[PDB]
Amino acid sequence: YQVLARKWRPQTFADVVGQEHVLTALANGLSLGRIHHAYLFSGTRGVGKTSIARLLAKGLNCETGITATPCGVCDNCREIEQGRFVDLIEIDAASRTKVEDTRDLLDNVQYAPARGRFKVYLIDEVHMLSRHSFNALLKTLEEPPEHVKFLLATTDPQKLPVTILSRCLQFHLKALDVEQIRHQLEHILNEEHIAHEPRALQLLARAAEGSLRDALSLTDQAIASGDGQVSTQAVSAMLGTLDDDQALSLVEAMVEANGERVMALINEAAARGIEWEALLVEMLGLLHRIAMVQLSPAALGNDMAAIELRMRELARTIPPTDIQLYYQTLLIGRKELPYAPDRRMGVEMTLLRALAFHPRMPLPEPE
Amino acid sequence: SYQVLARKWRPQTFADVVGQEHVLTALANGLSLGRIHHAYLFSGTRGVGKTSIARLLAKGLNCETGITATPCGVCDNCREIEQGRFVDLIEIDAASRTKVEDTRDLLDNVQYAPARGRFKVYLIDEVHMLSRHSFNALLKTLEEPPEHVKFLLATTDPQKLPVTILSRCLQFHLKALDVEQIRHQLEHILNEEHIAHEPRALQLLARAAEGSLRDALSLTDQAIASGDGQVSTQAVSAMLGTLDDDQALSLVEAMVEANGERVMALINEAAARGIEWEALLVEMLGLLHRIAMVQLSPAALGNDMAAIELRMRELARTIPPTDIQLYYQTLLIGRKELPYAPDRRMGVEMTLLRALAFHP
Amino acid sequence: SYQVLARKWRPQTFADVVGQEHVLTALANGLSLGRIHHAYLFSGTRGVGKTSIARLLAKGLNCETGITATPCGVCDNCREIEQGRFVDLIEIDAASRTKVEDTRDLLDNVQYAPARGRFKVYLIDEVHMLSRHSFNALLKTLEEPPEHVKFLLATTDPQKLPVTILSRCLQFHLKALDVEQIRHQLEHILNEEHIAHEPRALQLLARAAEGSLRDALSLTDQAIASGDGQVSTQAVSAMLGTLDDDQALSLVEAMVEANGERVMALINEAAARGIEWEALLVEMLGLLHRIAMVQLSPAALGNDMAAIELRMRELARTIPPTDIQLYYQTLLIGRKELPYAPDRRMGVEMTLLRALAFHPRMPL
Amino acid sequence: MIRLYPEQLRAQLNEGLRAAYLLLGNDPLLLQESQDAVRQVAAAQGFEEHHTFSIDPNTDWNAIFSLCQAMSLFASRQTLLLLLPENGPNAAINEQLLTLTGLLHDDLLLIVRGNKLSKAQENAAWFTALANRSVQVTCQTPEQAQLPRWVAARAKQLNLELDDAANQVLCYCYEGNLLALAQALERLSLLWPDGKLTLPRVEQAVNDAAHFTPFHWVDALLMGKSKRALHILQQLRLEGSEPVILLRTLQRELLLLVNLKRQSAHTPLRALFDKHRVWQNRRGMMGEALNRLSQTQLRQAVQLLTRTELTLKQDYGQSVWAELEGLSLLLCHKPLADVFIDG
Amino acid sequence: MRWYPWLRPDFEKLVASYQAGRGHHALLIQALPGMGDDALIYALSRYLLCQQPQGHKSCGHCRGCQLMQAGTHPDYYTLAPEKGKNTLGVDAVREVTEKLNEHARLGGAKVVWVTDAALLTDAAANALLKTLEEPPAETWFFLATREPERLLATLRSRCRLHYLAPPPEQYAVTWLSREVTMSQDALLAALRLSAGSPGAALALFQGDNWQARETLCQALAYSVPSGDWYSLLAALNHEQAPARLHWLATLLMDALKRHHGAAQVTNVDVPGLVAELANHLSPSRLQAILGDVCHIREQLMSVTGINRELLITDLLLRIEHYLQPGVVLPVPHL
DNA sequence: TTTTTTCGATCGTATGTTGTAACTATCTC
DNA sequence: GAGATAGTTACAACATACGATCG
Ligand SMILES: Nc1ncnc2c1ncn2[C@@H]1O[C@H](COP(=O)(O)OP(=O)(O)O)[C@@H](O)[C@H]1O
Ligand SMILES: Nc1ncnc2c1ncn2[C@@H]1O[C@H](COP(=O)(O)OP(=O)(O)O)[C@@H](O)[C@H]1O
Ligand SMILES: Nc1ncnc2c1ncn2[C@@H]1O[C@H](COP(=O)(O)OP(=O)(O)O)[C@@H](O)[C@H]1O
Ligand code: ALF
Ligand code: ALF
Ligand code: ALF
Ligand SMILES: [Mg+2]
Ligand SMILES: [Mg+2]
Ligand SMILES: [Mg+2]
Ligand SMILES: [Zn+2]
Ligand SMILES: [Zn+2]
Ligand SMILES: [Zn+2]
Ligand SMILES: [Zn+2]
Repeated sequence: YQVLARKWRPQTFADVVGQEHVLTALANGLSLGRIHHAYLFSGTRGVGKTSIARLLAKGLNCETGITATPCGVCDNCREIEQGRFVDLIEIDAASRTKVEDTRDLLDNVQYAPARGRFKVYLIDEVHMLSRHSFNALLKTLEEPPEHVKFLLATTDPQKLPVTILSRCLQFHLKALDVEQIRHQLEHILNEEHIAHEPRALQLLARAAEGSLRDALSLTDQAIASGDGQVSTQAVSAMLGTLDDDQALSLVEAMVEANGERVMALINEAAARGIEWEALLVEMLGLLHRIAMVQLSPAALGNDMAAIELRMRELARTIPPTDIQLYYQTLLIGRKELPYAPDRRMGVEMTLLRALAFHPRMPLPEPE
Repeated sequence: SYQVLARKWRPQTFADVVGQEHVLTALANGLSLGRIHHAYLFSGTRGVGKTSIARLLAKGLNCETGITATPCGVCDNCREIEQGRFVDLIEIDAASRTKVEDTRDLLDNVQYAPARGRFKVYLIDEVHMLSRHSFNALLKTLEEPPEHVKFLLATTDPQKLPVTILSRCLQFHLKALDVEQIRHQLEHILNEEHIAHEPRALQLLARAAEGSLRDALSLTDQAIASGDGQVSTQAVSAMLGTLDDDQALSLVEAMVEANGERVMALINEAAARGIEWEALLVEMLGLLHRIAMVQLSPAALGNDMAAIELRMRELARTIPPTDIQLYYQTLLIGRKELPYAPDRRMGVEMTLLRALAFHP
Repeated sequence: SYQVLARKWRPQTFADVVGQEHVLTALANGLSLGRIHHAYLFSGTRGVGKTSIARLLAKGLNCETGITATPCGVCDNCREIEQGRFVDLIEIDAASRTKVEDTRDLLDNVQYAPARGRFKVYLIDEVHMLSRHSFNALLKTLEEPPEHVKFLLATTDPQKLPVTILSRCLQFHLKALDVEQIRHQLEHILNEEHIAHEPRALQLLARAAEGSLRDALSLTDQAIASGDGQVSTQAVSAMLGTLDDDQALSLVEAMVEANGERVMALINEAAARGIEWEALLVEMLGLLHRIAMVQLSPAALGNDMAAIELRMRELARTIPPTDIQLYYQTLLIGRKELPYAPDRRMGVEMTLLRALAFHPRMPL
Repeated sequence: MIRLYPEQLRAQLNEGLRAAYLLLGNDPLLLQESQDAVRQVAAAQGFEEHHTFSIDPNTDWNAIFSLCQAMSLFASRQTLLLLLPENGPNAAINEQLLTLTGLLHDDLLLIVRGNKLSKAQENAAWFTALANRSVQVTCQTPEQAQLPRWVAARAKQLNLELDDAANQVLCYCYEGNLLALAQALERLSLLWPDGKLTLPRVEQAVNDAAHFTPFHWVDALLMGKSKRALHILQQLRLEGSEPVILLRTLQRELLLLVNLKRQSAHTPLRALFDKHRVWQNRRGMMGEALNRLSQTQLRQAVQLLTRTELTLKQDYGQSVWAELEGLSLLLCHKPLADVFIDG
Repeated sequence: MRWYPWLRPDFEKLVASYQAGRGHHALLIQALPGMGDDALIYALSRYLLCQQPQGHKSCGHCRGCQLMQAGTHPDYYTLAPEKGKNTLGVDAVREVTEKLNEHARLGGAKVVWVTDAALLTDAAANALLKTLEEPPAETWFFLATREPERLLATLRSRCRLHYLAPPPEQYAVTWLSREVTMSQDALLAALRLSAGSPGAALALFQGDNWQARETLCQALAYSVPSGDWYSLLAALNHEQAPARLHWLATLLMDALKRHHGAAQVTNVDVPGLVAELANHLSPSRLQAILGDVCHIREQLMSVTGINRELLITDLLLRIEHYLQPGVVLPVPHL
């Protein structure tokens, strides 16, 4: 019913995935009692800037006291969770970018908080404010009243004036890795009582880059496609990703310089109807991974372990020059793909070109 | 008054659409299971049915009977949505409402409850044309909309949208329609319209469609208009300038032999007869690809081409594959730059002159 | 609570100000000799002490003992000015009040004699944000100023003011605080606060401050929070690494010395935060071009790259020009081919590998 | 109309007071000094009322006309000051000024400030109406050649001693900005009561605040001074000048040089200069340029300039300044290996 | 807006559909300049806006005909660039779209004519899509362009294409000889330079462009032997630079074809110049110069605000450099 | 004795002029 | 002394000029 992204917003510092340094710094500051009056949060999309800001607000305004572990059960915590807390003024800077709104906001900063011990202004998308709006906040931000705190969040910090940056403590959130995303997805699905498979979760984690919101959106889409289940076949169909085995077999056939096998593989792919641009992209990715393995033994990731040994074999046999030649040929073929009579025709011509200029076994020369 | 085939035959039910099986299955499963998201994005090529599917989803959401994947099509809400005058379905043309002021005004009214339907649906078309300020203003409300509003987005250039917008919505990609599907749809439409047709004309129209059904319908309408109300092979061939005879084979043979006089004479004759140069280039590219394919394996030659086998095999045996690749590259370059030349004939002549130099 | 270091350590005396001798000495001599101008303007970078010096001058002007460069700090006027309750000192935030109507009421108070001070001081800060009508009103006021009023102006963008305003006031330009003075001030503050520290941490913080004392104090507060009440070399180094955003120069240095492991580590670190790969390639190309220009002539490098001047000079002195040209051409080809690569990260990695180990073959 | 320099303005005022004074130039310091002297003399004569207005499209000329027409009960002998736009007066401003000059009275003293007027601006009805009863003071900032003499004289009149090195440092740091230089001299006098200004003393209280124009950059390129050209380019970038203006200014001289180099193979340079309308003073520098750049050069420069223009126009790139620096080094005799020229 | 004879057939077809009601609401005419597509569109508009049509032609006396003659018909809209500008902005498209919503003043059909669809900006083209897809009842759109491939694909897919074929060469030559007096070779060369479209050759002859072409030919004849291609600057630096660049490219192509051996050449009235060009230049240099000329012409026509003199000077210096031995020549690439 | 610039589309701030609504003072019964 | 009319003040809308950012 409820969207996973909205349902599973962290409500305690223990629920946050990663961002260890920021959480440790905030906890130490709250425990020691050294609390600033201007915090800036930076990072890529969907990493938890707003979540951490709301958790900090809960910690500041909790009824028990200023603590790094909010209870989560008192009236203030519940109201902050529901977004109905009077003393947490949340401003959408993307919508109110005019200096008149900023002046109206600043004209009422000296009034005491209604119920809480602090008045917390959480300005989101602050990078969209106008220059006059930025310059109007300098003095108030530098020397706010005792009972006023400012929290700022943005994804484009470099657009802020240096004067604004000099007045606040900066925390840069980092993109999450595959392991953390996969673990979070496993936990969420287990709590939701939904069947899943390890390979599907690995594919979803790799396809989400380093954003948890993207991972949750992809999980919802897969659940919808899979009809209440997350299956490897359903996720593979949704993402339009072909089996690495077929791409590796095609690369090996191209290297061996046997046209019959390449044509048979192309016919087999056409029987299913494999997307051809995706096939070229997969082959380019495999060649790039082989080159990286040649550069450094540890370049190869864990997700390719199922074929890792095979990859290593190529890294031990193919000279780097041949790898570069194949990569360049496939890149040019992709570049010229749109103007070919047909995508299948273009891919076949690219493969024939690669075979013709094979470093070791070119096609026979006519008499 | 009179409505063209594209407007008349807009699908009104999930079963009336062609292809896009995965999107329909996902939407049906989501509606049945009760898991309904608040932000849908549709991406794909042109004329694939993004707006049609968006309107079908909007109709299904607000149907009086209930939230179902098979709208009745007879209640007041369905009829009003079909007529495009439903109060709770607000359609925005982002191509002409790019101003941030319009976006702010639209967002200021989301707090009002829907008039008649159970949801207030916003259908933003051509959303890729909005300004950066509009996207940033949308972000906050798009993340956590009220419980009584839905957002449907349709675009053809998803790359231009910021990653923040893409992260907040479920994305559905629509594949380009296959030739067989387009041909079947055209045949069904013509049969329903009681218009005579031939299989070859339908095949040619489907091939010229290039994965777009709107383009196929436009070409069919043009052929009907220019063919005294009848679709015939000759009329479609004349409209599309099909090469028919083996002019391309002779031209490529002359190019390979490096005989400039013959090539220029053939080009002059073609210009006098008034053929389409793009079709000539495409046919030459196809012939070169076939010749390259035959060299790898003799059996690769198609059986449908059992009229010029001797010449094709002679070319395959006599010409090394590298020269074939060079000619293919040259013809591709010529095709790319054809519209930018002062004249089509001038561009073709430039391409052929450049190709003639690849001979010792 | 403990307050904030920036707010707690406001310079309350001319002796507490760090550096800026060329301004303080001139002001003291002018006050001693009675040579006081009608309008003063202060310019400089962020967090260099413009407002602090303006407030100190205002306090010195209206002290009970007399016009002196060393305010007593004990009379009622000094305490009121320090607490911001002095009636004859009017502080105007021009950024918040820009319209002519707001400025007119404030400027119309010059027709009343001072209440309890020799001079009526107006301290207008962020004055570059005023509108044209406000500037006209200010100019009209400054044309015929009463003998018992003084105007103090502070801004970071003096070029925005009209030339007419500039020509009627004496301008003082403040300089960067330099590494040594910042380090000494930080050490003094920490010693007064009873906070454990190490020399290396102080040196790193001073170097990262980049000529601003407020930035240094903010970084010190952040480090204290991270270190759990202590300043240590490891904690400060980790904090700076978290905020480090100069991967382009590090990548160039690693590539030039053929160190693949460092290149891969830098790529991973860059990917950890949200960065645009094409932007990274553009930055690397710009750095290589600047190095080539510096090799052509030492004057090519200006004051805009003072932060990384030493590294750029070392790279220019060490690397032969031919290697720089080869790397520049390789990066140009990489940028050209980036759109068609399987992925942006993969394209960048392939281009860096080609620069590290491979050499293109040119026609003929 | 009388023509004068700032030094003779006080002598003219002592001789007598005219009806209208025109202050035209690009130097704020000299304009301010002339205005102050004129207003002091007028106040001595009995002008205790002053009004100032800014000329712009949104200007209330009715107030000015009412001020001119109306009398005063006791406070007579009015003074009016006008500030012309930076671009200069237009047809509407021309007719407004003509009307104002029509309503002129002996008790009204008119002063006008603005940039130097061109021939088209000079040939105006209002300008000619004041010809018989006006004095124009020309306030132009001295060039680098005459700057050190001005600095020495200004220091002398303030009872200060400047060394040659200190004078050179002051000229270098405050070139084209006389207001900043005068304020620097005042601050130095405040710092050192004895008045002894040595090189180490001045070096401590001086900052770089020079002002330049594209013509200075082009002249530096023609002379061949890489350091000066780079410094001027950096200052222009800091100011925020439009790159296209620099591109056009360089293009004119570069094309002229290319044509002269091509056609000088079988023709004396003097005839070419006469035919191309080259100013006599510039003919020197141009000559040495033709003795420093070969035909192989001036083609790579043109190619780089065209590439920079294309990048600025169609690609909307941000690396225009780097290409400008490269071209500046190219014009000076430097290797410039041509990998950056794409040649 | 002359009505050429060869427009008689096509019109008789199109209007016929409008008589039967089987008319597409968006018609895109592909025709070379000087083919008279504007006259055809005007005739169709006059037919549509006539309150009392008779046969295939307007009555000429009804109120609609009088308003069209006076040029103040409320229901007739034209989208053309401003006098000083060169592109059609989005504000005009938006205003026309908003005005189309309300009912017609005379209670009839509404006609909108786009003078040239190739001049539409990206924003205007995108804004026009929604209106063009589902226009209100009794609304007709007419668009004209030279190369449909240059238009937006989405915009193109919403229109019905009609192509005007130039008449046969002999008929065009006879018509031109009837219209103007000139030698047969000159008429044939002018016709071929205009891609076989009559009227464009008439435009060349009626103006002073022929003298400019002769001057360019003389300058090139002087330059080719000596090798001083810079002197051509004066003959090329003009507001009509693209046409002269096209003429130069045509001359180079004719010389190259003559070298390869051919019976037909575009420039039939100047055998000597093409012979000299073929004799004094190698095929590779000719191809390189032709490619550079075409690229520079495209850049001049495309980029906005580009400086003409700098580009032409750079092109001439580059050609002179290419003429030197041992210089690598450009190769076409994606 | 002069030589000074790319264009289109979108967003934000400040000032001047004209029109409408609400409240108060004055006029008439 | 009350109701109606005329006059004054405050707020909103429209039009013009100037400055800044991104493609
Ligand atoms: N560190 C994290 N731990 C747990 N969930 C996270 C984290 N970061 C993001 N999420 C998930 O992503 C969703 C959106 O995060 P959001 O608050 O938008 O972050 P940002 O403000 O950086 O975009 C949340 O509902 C949350 O479930
Ligand atoms: N999947 C489909 N099934 C049936 N008809 C289609 C389909 N896609 C497109 N069409 C036809 O093309 C026309 C335009 O489609 P449209 O809704 O504009 O798609 P898009 O929004 O992708 O351009 C419709 O009137 C319809 O007849
Ligand atoms: N020269 C200085 N000496 C001592 N402290 C300084 C100096 N300059 C800045 N600071 C510190 O920086 C903080 C902010 O300075 P601020 O008054 O904002 O300068 P500015 O007005 O230039 O921004 C002050 O609290 C002060 O402690
Ligand atoms: F809400 Al975000 F990046 F999408 F902070
Ligand atoms: F291509 Al469309 F609406 F016409 F997406
Ligand atoms: F207050 Al400041 F520079 F930030 F003077
Ligand atoms: Mg957020
Ligand atoms: Mg659509
Ligand atoms: Mg300050
Ligand atoms: Zn609590
Ligand atoms: Zn229904
Ligand atoms: Zn005191
Ligand atoms: Zn009629």
